[PDB]
Amino acid sequence: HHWGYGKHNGPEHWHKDFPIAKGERQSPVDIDTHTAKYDPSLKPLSVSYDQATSLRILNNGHAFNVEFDDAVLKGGPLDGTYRLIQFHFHWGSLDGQGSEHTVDKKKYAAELHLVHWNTKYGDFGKAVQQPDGLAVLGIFLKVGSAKPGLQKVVDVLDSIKTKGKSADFTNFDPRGLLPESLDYWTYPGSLTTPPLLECVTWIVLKEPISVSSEQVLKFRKLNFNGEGEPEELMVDNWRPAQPLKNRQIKASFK
Ligand SMILES: COc1cccc(CN2CCc3cc(OS(N)(=O)=O)c(OC)cc3C2)c1
Ligand SMILES: [Zn+2]
Ligand SMILES: [Zn+2]
Repeated sequence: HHWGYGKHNGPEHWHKDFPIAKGERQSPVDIDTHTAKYDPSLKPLSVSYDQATSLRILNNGHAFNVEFDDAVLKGGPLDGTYRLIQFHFHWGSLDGQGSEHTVDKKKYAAELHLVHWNTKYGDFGKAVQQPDGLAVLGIFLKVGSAKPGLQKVVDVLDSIKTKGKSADFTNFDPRGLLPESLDYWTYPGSLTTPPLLECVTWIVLKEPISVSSEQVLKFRKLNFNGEGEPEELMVDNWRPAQPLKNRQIKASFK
């Protein structure tokens, strides 16, 4: 019985193996624009991805991720430097849902997560045990014009349809996944999948990227299951918004 997104192993069940699921700084959250506070101490985000070295893409039975040779994220709300280790997405069974964070309860079609670990901890495994161990950059996807920087990703999905499948994915530039503006919201939170560790500074961009219906449809062709098994379509791999508790969401923009 391995965690998943289904009726019998989904987000409502996770707390039984991972009690921190009911913790004080869980993610994602709804971003309420009536209450999110502008904060002048917040610097512009520094995204330095020109030296990013992608390695492979893998269907892990939950999502797909692109792994990097650990590119740096710094500035913004962060002290010191964070290394890019991987990215992945969460998405829906229809365009009207799929994101993890929401904005005034609005769900986007998907959400991109660029995962970075704090270099002061030496490696990812040590970083996740610290409250400031990770910085995840979250970017909403809406349906509109195609995002050319995403094309390499969606085109490769046919070759990694089922759990365990991987493909070479060298020379992918994550800079092609960013919107124009780096205006952001930020709050202290957690990983949104088991083990749900409370080790993340969340940085969620205000501006969504536009992807085409054709592109996002390709996400929905992936399988949760392995080859030669009952077909379980990979859709709705998102955790709902969690209690904000005693936290404050700050905005970098007025
Ligand atoms: C330990 O080195 C790794 C290198 C590449 C991929 C991984 C797997 N892991 C990294 C961090 C992470 C973190 C995640 O939490 S999230 N949604 O970004 O808050 C996650 O949920 C979908 C998945 C993963 C995948 C580990
Ligand atoms: Zn798994
Ligand atoms: Zn994620």
